[PDB]
Amino acid sequence: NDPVAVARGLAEKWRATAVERDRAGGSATAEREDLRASGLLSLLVPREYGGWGADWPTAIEVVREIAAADGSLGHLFGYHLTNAPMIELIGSQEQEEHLYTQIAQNNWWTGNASSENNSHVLDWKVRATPTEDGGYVLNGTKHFCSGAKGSDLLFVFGVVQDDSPQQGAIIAAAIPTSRAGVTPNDDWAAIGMRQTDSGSTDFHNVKVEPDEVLGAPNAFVLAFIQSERGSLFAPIAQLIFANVYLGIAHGALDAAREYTRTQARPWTPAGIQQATEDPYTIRSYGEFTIALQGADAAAREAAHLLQTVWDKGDALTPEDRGELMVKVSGVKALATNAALNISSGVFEVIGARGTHPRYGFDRFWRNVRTHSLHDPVSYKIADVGKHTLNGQYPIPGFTS
Amino acid sequence: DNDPVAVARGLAEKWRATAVERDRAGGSATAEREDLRASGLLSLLVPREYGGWGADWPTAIEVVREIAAADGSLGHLFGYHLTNAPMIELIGSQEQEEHLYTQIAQNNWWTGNASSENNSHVLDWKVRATPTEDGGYVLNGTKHFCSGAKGSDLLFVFGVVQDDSPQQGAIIAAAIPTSRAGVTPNDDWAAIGMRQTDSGSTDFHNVKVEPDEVLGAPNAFVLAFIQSERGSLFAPIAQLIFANVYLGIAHGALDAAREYTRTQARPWTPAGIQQATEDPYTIRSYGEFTIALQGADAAAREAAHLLQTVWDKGDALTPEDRGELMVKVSGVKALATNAALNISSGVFEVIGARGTHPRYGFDRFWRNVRTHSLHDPVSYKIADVGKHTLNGQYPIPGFTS
Amino acid sequence: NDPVAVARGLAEKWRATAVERDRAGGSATAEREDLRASGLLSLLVPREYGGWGADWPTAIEVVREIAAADGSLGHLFGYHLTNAPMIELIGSQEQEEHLYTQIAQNNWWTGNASSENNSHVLDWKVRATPTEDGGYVLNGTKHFCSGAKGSDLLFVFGVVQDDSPQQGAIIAAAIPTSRAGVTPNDDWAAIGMRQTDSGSTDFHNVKVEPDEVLGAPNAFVLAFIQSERGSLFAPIAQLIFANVYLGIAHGALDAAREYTRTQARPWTPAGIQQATEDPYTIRSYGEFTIALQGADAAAREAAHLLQTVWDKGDALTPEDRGELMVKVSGVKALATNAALNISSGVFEVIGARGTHPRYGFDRFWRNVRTHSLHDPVSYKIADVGKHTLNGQYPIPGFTS
Amino acid sequence: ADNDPVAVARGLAEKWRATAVERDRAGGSATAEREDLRASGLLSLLVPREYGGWGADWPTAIEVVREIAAADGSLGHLFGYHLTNAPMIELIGSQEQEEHLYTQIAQNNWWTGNASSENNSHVLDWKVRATPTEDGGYVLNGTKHFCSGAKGSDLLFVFGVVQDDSPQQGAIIAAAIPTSRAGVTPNDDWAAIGMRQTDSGSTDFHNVKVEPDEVLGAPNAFVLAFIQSERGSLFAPIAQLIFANVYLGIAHGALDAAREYTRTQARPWTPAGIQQATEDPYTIRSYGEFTIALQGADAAAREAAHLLQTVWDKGDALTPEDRGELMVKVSGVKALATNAALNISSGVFEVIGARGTHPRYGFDRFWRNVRTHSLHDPVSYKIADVGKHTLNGQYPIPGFTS
Ligand SMILES: Cc1cc2nc3c(=O)[nH]c(=O)nc-3n(C[C@H](O)[C@H](O)[C@H](O)COP(=O)(O)O)c2cc1C
Ligand SMILES: Cc1cc2nc3c(=O)[nH]c(=O)nc-3n(C[C@H](O)[C@H](O)[C@H](O)COP(=O)(O)O)c2cc1C
Repeated sequence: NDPVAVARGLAEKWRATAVERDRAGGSATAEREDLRASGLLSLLVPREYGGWGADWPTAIEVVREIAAADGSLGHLFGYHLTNAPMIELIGSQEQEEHLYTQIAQNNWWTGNASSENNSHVLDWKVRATPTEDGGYVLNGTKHFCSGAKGSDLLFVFGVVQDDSPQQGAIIAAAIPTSRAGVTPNDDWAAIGMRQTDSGSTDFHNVKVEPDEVLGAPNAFVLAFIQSERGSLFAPIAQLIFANVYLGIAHGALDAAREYTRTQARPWTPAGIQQATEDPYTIRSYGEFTIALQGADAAAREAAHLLQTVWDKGDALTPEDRGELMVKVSGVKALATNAALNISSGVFEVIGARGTHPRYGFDRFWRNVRTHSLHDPVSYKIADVGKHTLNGQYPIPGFTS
Repeated sequence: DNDPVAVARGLAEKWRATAVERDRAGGSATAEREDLRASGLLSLLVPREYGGWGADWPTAIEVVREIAAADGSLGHLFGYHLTNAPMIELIGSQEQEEHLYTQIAQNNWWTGNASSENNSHVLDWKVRATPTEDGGYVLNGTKHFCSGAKGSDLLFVFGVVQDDSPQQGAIIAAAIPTSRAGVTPNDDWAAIGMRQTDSGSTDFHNVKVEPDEVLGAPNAFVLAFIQSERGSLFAPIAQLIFANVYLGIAHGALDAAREYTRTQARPWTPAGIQQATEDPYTIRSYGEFTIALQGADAAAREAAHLLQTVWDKGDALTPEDRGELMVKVSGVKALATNAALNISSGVFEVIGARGTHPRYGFDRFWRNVRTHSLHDPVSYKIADVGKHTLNGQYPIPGFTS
Repeated sequence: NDPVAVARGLAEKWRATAVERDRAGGSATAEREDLRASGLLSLLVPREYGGWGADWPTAIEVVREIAAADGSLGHLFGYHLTNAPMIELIGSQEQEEHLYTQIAQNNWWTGNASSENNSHVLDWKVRATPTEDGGYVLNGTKHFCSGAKGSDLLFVFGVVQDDSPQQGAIIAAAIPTSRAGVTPNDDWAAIGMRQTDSGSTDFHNVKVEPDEVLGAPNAFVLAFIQSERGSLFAPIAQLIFANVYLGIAHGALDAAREYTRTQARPWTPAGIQQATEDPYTIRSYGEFTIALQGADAAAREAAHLLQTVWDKGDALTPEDRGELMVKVSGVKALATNAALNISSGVFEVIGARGTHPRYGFDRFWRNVRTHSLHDPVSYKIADVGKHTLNGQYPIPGFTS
Repeated sequence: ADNDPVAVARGLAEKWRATAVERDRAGGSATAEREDLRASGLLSLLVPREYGGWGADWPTAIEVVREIAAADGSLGHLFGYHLTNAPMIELIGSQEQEEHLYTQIAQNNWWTGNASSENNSHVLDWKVRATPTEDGGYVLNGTKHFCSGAKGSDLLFVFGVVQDDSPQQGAIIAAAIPTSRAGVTPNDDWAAIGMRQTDSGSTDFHNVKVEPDEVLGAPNAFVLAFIQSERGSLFAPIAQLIFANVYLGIAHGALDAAREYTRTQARPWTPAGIQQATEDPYTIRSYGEFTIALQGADAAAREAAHLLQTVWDKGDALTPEDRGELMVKVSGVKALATNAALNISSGVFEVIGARGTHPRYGFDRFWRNVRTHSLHDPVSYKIADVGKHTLNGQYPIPGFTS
């Protein structure tokens, strides 16, 4: 029983309500529950801890299949898969055994509260006072809490800010979402990705136990500067995002295809008698498929490289991580423009009647248009040209 | 010497405050329709001798563009209204022209149409038209797609004589009161964009058309298309309005993008960037958006002068004049569609992830353009130009070319 | 042992005279003898018959390495590699044994005076009269004959055009180029691909012996309609052309990169200090590499699909061939659009002084601008579009 | 003078189109064509009538450039540059230089060339030294490198950099001197993939005297004029708009040639059941996109031409706003012309086909011509200038190219 077959089954059912749920917005609890019951939430967990133990390429095909049915869910399951690796990326051998196992057998959803909204991306303003026993008390509020609402395990981030020399000490921690003080709000709203629960989360004196703290204080920053296994964060995240777009593009293409075949009318002023026999429609579809062909092929090739580097572990070099990031940055560019182009252009061949909300054909674009702004594609493109021309690798961070 | 453009700039700014709410709510925008009535711009294209502004096509288009930038739906609704009355000059009589123009101007009337089904065979048009001995007609049927029928004062309707007669298959053009017995404009329009265009159905139940309300002979439009006479300006006029409605929306999207970048946008600090307004790639994008519009606008404006030149020739216009005009308009339609789609979508790249929030409503510009750009296939506008360039062919005159 | 390393050595040697040989035109005769002496000519002939027995991906990477250094040499070697397979495609076992060994132990060049891609069967110049012994005699002048001049074994097509019951039948033959009446002219000239020797070739009462005829009369046309193993010609030929274009694209890009780092000057009116630190040059380089990334990944996937359908033998179904042709039809389009974009856009970052003939930078564009017109990329695109939308497979022929 | 200059240009364009192929492949100087231009009287096209000129407006002069450019990219460039050279005398020179030189140009029908750009570390780094002399003039030493028209010209517009123990140190001097002046050696060393007959070679200056009254304006007059956005700062808008129209001419040339081949030589793709080349729906689409791209680019260009005229007729009354706005428009036109000309000159081959790659048609000359000159200055910073204006209201830094 492979997880791609299970992913396909869930997709079939979610296409019926895709239009309903997209317009409605809000949380998609019913669908999130169906994903729990499938058991795909422990897809990247090894079999030793009651997981599927799937490789990255296999896991990506599952993400692509979910994303085609619904970009929000594809993104929800996407960010979910990126969260758990943080334990084995920086956390201890004790935390790895405990946290992976309890995710697997409880079928826990995972969310995170990392990015905020103040001066700029690199200006995180939530406190974390170090208690005498070792723990930390989180004070403040986040704004882009990807999938935090309705989740079980929350991968939170914070900063130490006081007179003591610990300024910009980035703490990571995985706590249960039922902890006192935490409040993931129902204020998420965007043009697309409407059911991705990327809202705010207020922290009113939320405690973090010694075992819940992931790695040393400012551990991620050290791994980024040294280009160690922790710096694989961005390469992993950015490939899943890219594959979510390509998924949405495939769904948009598949949805248009069937419409053209059964609903679209030929333009009779031009002497056309069949919509599927229109030369320019035929050309439009060729153009879309070929843009996906190129992008998908780059994506799958990049997935195998991620797996190769993943298998090395701590033995990975800056050269390995750099090249991978440049390739993934290249796939991010291809995915974005191919998804934006297809999701918009698909309307040309559908026609005027296809702007009726009952089809919801603009949901593909709205989903891609929204999440493509997560990080600027211009600098993904810029980071590749820097490598091409000067061999310069991207500075490791949360996105690069 | 009152300024038609400045009046439009006053409405836009008033609507700018409520622009986002209207888009999300949808339905009909009766409050905005009344503001345009009270401004008097509804008589923009009416000759001064009848009480209108007496404005030319270029000035008229500038007022349309300005309104379209504030609101895509209202720009289209006003835009389409302006093309309705000219129909009277194209095929109607001198009597009817003096009469119906005066009533529109002096009474500040909105106009709508239940006119052409441009991709349906004439015998499959829903509006049937039975003749009478006095010369009039009785209309029966439900038109699936109208333009501004709801809330209009005067309605320009096409019916087809689908009964055994010499008239069998003829298209009848009529201008009747919207409150004529049997006329029921439905509020059943629904789309991702152009939500307040009131482009729903309109039912006709034994609607009588009087002899003096019938515009020209039976099938006068189709006869005019075949001969490239004054009636064949229908497609050029309409297609050009649409193009400028698209260009208006893109300026709106570009204006709104700009203002967000200056006040709200944050600098990508991972790339050592201090200010959002000084980002090399953001600045490039704005250059490209402006450059693409620069080219489309300049072509549009050239086409309006050409439209005016052909308009001024009256009935003595030639198949060459009309043919060349439609080629230019076809080109502008393509330039407008491509630029508007690019800019209304591309603007998001410089705004940022926070700009996707409903309270800004930045996707309305795209939804409006993406929707109405499907009115007729841009691929064939492009092909008609290429057929002219390569083979010297002029488009076959009709409702959309 | 390693044919790619041998090619790198040839490219190394040729890159000193690349500029001059493009300018001069004519035959690349010295470089054609470097190719023979290397042994690469029998690359796609099985070990057992004297060749390298190389598989399709490997042979493609040799084409790419050659095409990168010189576009004419990439084409000429690429097309030669498609000629010999013709024997085991439509010919018998005895001829496969006889001809392959001859080609191998002699290290023969092959040319072609084969198909006319835009001509109705009863309009082809080269006509074949049936002889009493079972052979044919050719008469006419074919105008596009790549590699005919200087080749050892010529692949010639002829049509029977008379009152015979075998009217309009395409005869495929393999004869020595020195055969009486075979006169490959020295009349090729073009903006690019100047040294591909694709001039006309005259046939005047040229005898083709019974055993030199490949298969039955009209054996290719039959193979096409049935989608037999003979119909692999198009996907093979097309995929090689696609990899030639990408090779040339990599050539231009590597040459641009060298100039940008060594010669290019910074635009100081904007305040730029180094040409490598120019944001838009960096962007330009990202977009070129990104376009290549997608096109290359897609190309590679198609070589593995080619190998799979090649290894199936006669058990290949119309479906396999159809799916492969659509994939390669996409690849052909990506290679065309990427190569023309990069080889022209590369001038943007190079600058005015780089237009001097001594760099010869325009040769990359001229080469791909020339051969991209071999068959129309518009109908490559439409065939992909027809498959996507209507499940229709391309019409089996010499180009599709 | 009294006739329509665009009609005269068309006559010259017709005559040159019969030898365009051979002169492109041969390269070198187009001496016979340059002489055709001299004899036509069009070199005094922008000179006022009071000094013996044609007194044409900027839109008309630009139409002449476009018409010449469609026939021959190199001749369009050459005439275009000549039309940008002359204005410099009134832009920064005195009343007497205006009357004297313009009259000489009209009466003698002088070709003009320039010697301004160099081959140093970057385009602002100039090493052609100018030593002052106690009569007010200067002495020039060094080598210029992109000297379009310098060879065979009668009047050479040269830019020097002052070397002196004074405040004049590092000041830029503009001068108009006879090309035959002792020391000045225009070289015959111009080679390029395109613009092959523009004679943009090197020019050596060996103890070249620049007499006091041949100096145009005070020391650093251009640099001052740029900073103040005064009438002298119209150089960039004028030159850049002319270049854009050279590219558009060439684009039209490419499309016209393509069209005629498509109609006469091209064959239909018979595997797709296409009957005639002109009926192919994708060929039709291609020509439509070519025409559409040029429709927009040409209209933009014409708009900018009228705006230049407007600004030009204000004289000294022009403001930094007027100048900066004008330059924004032209920078946009430069971009539209660049990418339209490139896209069409290359794209035209898809509808022409393989047999049209033969050198006897010389079909790649349009692209090679555009591809070459499009690199005069970077289109990325024309686009960026427009972005700075749109986003922040900022006007371009006045210089020789912006
Ligand atoms: C560089 C180049 C190489 C070519 N090589 C061959 C060849 O080896 N065999 C062949 O039959 N045709 C060859 N052709 C011919 C093309 O198939 C032909 O140009 C096209 O199908 C029809 O040409 P047209 O579009 O000019 O009518 C070649 C064409 C070019 C431009
Ligand atoms: C065809 C052509 C003609 C040119 N003509 C001139 C000229 O007449 N005067 C001049 O100062 N520069 C001329 N230039 C040069 C530009 O002003 C600029 O210095 C040059 O393109 C920058 O060189 P780079 O790109 O190698 O840095 C010309 C360039 C080209 C390609």
